Amino acid sequence: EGLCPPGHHISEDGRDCISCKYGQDYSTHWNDLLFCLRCTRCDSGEVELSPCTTTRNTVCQCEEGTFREEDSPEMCRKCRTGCPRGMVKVGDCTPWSDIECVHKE
Amino acid sequence: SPSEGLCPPGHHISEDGRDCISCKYGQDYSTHWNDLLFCLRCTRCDSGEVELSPCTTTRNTVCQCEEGTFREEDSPEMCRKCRTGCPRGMVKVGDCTPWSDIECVHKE
Amino acid sequence: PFATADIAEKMWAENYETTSPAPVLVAEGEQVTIPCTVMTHSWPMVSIRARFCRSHDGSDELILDAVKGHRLMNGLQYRLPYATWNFSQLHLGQIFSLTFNVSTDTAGMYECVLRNYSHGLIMQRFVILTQLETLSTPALGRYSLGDQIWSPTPWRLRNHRNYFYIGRAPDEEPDRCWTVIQRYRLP
Amino acid sequence: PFATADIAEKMWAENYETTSPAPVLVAEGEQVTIPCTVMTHSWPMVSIRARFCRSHDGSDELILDAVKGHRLMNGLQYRLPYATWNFSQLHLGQIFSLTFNVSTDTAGMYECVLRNYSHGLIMQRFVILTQLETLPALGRYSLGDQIWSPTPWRLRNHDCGFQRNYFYIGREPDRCWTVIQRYRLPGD
Ligand SMILES: *[C@@H]1O[C@H](CO)[C@@H](O[C@@H]2O[C@H](CO)[C@@H](O)[C@H](O)[C@H]2NC(C)=O)[C@H](O)[C@H]1NC(C)=O
Ligand SMILES: *[C@@H]1O[C@H](CO)[C@@H](O[C@@H]2O[C@H](CO)[C@@H](O)[C@H](O)[C@H]2NC(C)=O)[C@H](O)[C@H]1NC(C)=O
Ligand SMILES: *[C@@H]1O[C@H](CO)[C@@H](O)[C@H](O)[C@H]1NC(C)=O
Ligand SMILES: [Ca+2]
Ligand SMILES: [Ca+2]
Ligand SMILES: [Ca+2]
Ligand SMILES: [Ca+2]
Ligand code: NA
Repeated sequence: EGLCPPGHHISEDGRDCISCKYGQDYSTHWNDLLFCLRCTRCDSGEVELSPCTTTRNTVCQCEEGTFREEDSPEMCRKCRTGCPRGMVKVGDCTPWSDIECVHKE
Repeated sequence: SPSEGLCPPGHHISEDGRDCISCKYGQDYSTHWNDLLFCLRCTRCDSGEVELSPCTTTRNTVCQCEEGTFREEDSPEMCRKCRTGCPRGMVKVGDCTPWSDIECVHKE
Repeated sequence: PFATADIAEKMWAENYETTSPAPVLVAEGEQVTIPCTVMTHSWPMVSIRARFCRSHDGSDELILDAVKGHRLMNGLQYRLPYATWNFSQLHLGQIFSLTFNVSTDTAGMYECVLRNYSHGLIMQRFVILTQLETLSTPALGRYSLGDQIWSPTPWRLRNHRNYFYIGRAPDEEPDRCWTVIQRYRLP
Repeated sequence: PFATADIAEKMWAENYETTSPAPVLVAEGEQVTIPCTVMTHSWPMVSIRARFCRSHDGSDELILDAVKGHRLMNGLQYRLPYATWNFSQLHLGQIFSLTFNVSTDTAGMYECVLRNYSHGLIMQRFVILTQLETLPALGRYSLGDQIWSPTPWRLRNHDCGFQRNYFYIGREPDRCWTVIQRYRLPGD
């Protein structure tokens, strides 16, 4: 379902599939969009692991020592360097997780 | 027995759907034909309010804000002392009633 | 002379003021729907509570069964005789709603309420206006978060002591909606 | 490997936090609906945006036309192949929604979004969960920071599948964690 394949958007007359612009925009699925979706531009604190193509978004990862927050505003956060006294460290610092600190109290 | 599955104003329906039971005067009421398991509790006028009319099984208590106060329609819907008159320079355009505060407009 | 009704013990949700949008100016004759969404909760009933701007005391309620959505009492019948309503079970919550044509006598404060026989938890308020009056043309937009009066069709704003309304595609009776309108602003 | 998507330039509504309810624990195989209500506005599109707790990067959107409600792109079809959706014009606003059956792979963060080709204004978030891991008096919804369930009387307590338990309702990294932790279980 959708007139145009990935990498394309539909023309104004509904007849044609026009290609997205490489490095500008994209669309991942069959679709009836009048325009392609803008590519994500990696931020400071982020490494571009893979560029935008007309068929997939840029892959931006949080720099080593920082992790991806999924709450608003979904930016990179500095990992904790460890747990306070009386707490044990469980998780460790990845680009998708801070370290976890659990109390014994 | 219910009319069209419904019990009359001043009544609520029984759990099994067979009977219409009268609301208790002074305590609760229903204004319309209904399938309620219970009648609605009557409003008790808070201080700051004057009871114009009592609850009956068929209509709610009518509570009016005391003279010099007005009914606020925003949360929490309580009576509020009307504010003082309009400042010199400003014109009075609303007057303090049980349903309105005083209203002031500037010459600006 | 007329029978009135109300919620005996009113209560307001914590986020009542943040979820309730600015009042909306709508043209007479337009069919609108008051949309209510609640997370699965433990009250026996829900309602759509109306307080009309004109000639009205207390509040009128469409009381529905919270589980199955059946009408228990339509307290709205006199004032909105041709109104219809809907109830959808989403498991995680229910949507219930009220559909009517807007007129001068149906302008009002409309609320989504969780209800028992004595108490109601007012979750959210919508204020539907047909006319706005002023003393001495603001850039009325469509909805944007804030305290800004707005309209779905603002390109049809007209200007009849000024009088604002939305043209299709005065008075002196008290306006019960005033104390709520005044807490918002024109653009 | 897998192609991914997202919103290029995200924004959040002022009241995003106060209108988004605490996460909800639902039984696997229950049919749920994400309901989205929006006041008439001036964006060309709307979407239901999904970030799944598991095996998922970026976000997937069901993009609908904001005026008429027709599907523009169902970015959700692979992870939710049976999902259905609805759209209603209420004049003053629109209700759009997504209906699917809950499972471990459909647990996730589900947002209502005003959308154009580069920007999305994220209005409201729903967090649907099937499992809670611990190292409680669960209720139905009642305003706040408190995790809940539509059917709390069916809450169960397993071990795996420390000092650790597995909470679920019933008959690998978890990307929802940084949101989940911002809320709490009931004490009593
Ligand atoms: C109707 O709703 C109200 C509000 O939930 C209930 O009153 C509360 O009752 C609980 C337990 O009985 C108490 O903890 C509170 O003191 C009451 N709350 C308030 C705000 O007054 C009432 O019990 C409900 N009525 C029925 C018959 O279930
Ligand atoms: C997509 O939406 C965004 C955000 O609403 C638009 O960017 C805004 O454009 C307005 C009007 O041109 C400006 O006043 C703002 O500076 C922009 N806001 C932000 C937050 O960037 C963008 O123009 C829209 N795209 C299209 C094609 O209309
Ligand atoms: C209300 O007006 C609508 C158009 O907005 C029209 O379809 C209908 O005839 C009216 N319905 C009732 C019940 O008055
Ligand atoms: Ca009585
Ligand atoms: Ca009452
Ligand atoms: Ca469930
Ligand atoms: Ca999401
Ligand atoms: Na569908």
